[PDB]
Amino acid sequence: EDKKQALLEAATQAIAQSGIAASTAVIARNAGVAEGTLFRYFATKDELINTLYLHLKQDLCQSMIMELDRSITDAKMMTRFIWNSYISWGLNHPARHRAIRQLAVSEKLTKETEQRADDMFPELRDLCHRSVLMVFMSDEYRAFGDGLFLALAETTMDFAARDPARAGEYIALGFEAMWRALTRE
Amino acid sequence: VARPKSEDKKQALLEAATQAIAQSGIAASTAVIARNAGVAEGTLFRYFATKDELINTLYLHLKQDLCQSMIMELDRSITDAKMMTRFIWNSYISWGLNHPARHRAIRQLAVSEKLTKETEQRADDMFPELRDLCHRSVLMVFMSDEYRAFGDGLFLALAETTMDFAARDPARAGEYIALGFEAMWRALTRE
Repeated sequence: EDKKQALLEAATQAIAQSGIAASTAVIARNAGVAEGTLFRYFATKDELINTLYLHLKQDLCQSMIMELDRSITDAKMMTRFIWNSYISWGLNHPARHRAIRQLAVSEKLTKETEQRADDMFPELRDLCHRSVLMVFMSDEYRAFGDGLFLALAETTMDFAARDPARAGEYIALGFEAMWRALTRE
Repeated sequence: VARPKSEDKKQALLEAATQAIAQSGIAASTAVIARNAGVAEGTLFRYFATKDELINTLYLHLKQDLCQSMIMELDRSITDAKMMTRFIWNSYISWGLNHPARHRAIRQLAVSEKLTKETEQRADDMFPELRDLCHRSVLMVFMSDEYRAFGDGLFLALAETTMDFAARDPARAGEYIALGFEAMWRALTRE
């Protein structure tokens, strides 16, 4: 919390605006702390990237879990709920979505981080191993798979945010498109 | 009359508009654009009475550039709709990699609520083979007038991600392009 949280938040805004390349100087100033302070909460830049990824994924997951209907079991309806909740989170927090999009496809995420991320929402993780095309689960292309998901979700968000009355239609269409692209027949 | 001090600056306006729209988005200022092109905001408007007119002209300018590039490489001997579409994808990707700013500007323009039906038609008519392919292979919903822009949007989002990864990890470029194509094919076409 407080000072570490201020840094996380400053990092979110800087990464969302300037991409994964954002400098700790900007981050630190924006947080209201000297850069030497930043480097005692987060040893390296990569550690910040990993910590911030986990922090954003936790915040995303928090929103999904509160309204998750654990009755439903078929892969298509569950993926649907995750998608709708992702869309809602991103429309609520455009910067957090933009940061997480840069972070997710970053080759800087460690194996431990991904592991940790997947088990914040165990059922969601179970769904991916069973539903997502194997390719988009391979340690080689999982990032690409994530990137395509996030790209289709961002377009959906963009159309829904500018036309709230038809948001429901955009969101449904985006989902069917996403489902066809990334899951198995 | 004396000799005009300089040539028509339309091309220079179109170029500066491409770069500003690609950098700041469709919300780019005409004032910034005119200054980048080396002209008063007033002479911008002598060429484009409105920002709306600029959006439409630039989109057609950019689509014409893209289409020219694809038409040359085209192989009309291919009848298979999926192999045909894979050509368009590879061509589009290759153009976007070679002109990242143009792909980014086109992507902002394509989804603009400001593009007109008429602009859409002229752009489609630039490449009849591609237009006719879309009419028969793109899912009906994404060819409708209500969701046409949304269909372009998703296609561009998958094309952008593909270029992103191919540009950052140029050694696996071929695989990213192929996988992104199969993703796009599944998302937007019939079966």
